[PDB]
Amino acid sequence: VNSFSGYLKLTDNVYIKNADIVEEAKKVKPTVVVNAANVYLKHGGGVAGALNKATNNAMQVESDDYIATNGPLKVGGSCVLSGHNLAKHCLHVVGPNVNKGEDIQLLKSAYENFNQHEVLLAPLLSAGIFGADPIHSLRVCVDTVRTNVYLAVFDKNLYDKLVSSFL
Ligand SMILES: O=C(NCc1c(C(=O)O)[nH]c2ccccc12)c1ccc2[nH]cnc2c1
Repeated sequence: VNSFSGYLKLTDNVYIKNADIVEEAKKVKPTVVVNAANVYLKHGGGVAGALNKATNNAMQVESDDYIATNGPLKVGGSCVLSGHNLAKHCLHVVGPNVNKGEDIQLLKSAYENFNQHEVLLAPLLSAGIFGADPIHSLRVCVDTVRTNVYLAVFDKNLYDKLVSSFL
């Protein structure tokens, strides 16, 4: 038993809700919140900009130190950093950005990072400003992640299309 509320159960291990991941993160304090990161951990917009703002820019400060030490992530890769006031940990995961021409097949590799964590609150990778089809992203998520994933979908209209079209 865990503290996530109001989710619709899609599969054995995947759950979905219409929620603001920032507000869901502040209420659950999950062990892991997933950020929709880029390779530079520059948290300017989308989910990353929203999570970072909610940390009063502490996520960005920590991220800049991480990059200065380690260099950029790989597309499809991840790193674990602090969750600040939102979670114990933040798993920064880089899905491919279609608006940069990145190979969509890397979306499966990105979701594989979730399997290193028993339970996660997460957005749909490569959705939103990353330019992928969220329905495709949901299918890859379901077919790749084996751990328990609670997907927060900000847009109510999108949440309805994802549910109604889910196979
Ligand atoms: O961009 C936001 N959500 C869209 C999105 C999804 C999704 O919802 O499936 N997946 C993504 C992956 C990368 C980038 C963006 C997305 C977002 C979320 C909460 C906010 N709170 C204030 N602004 C906000 C913006």
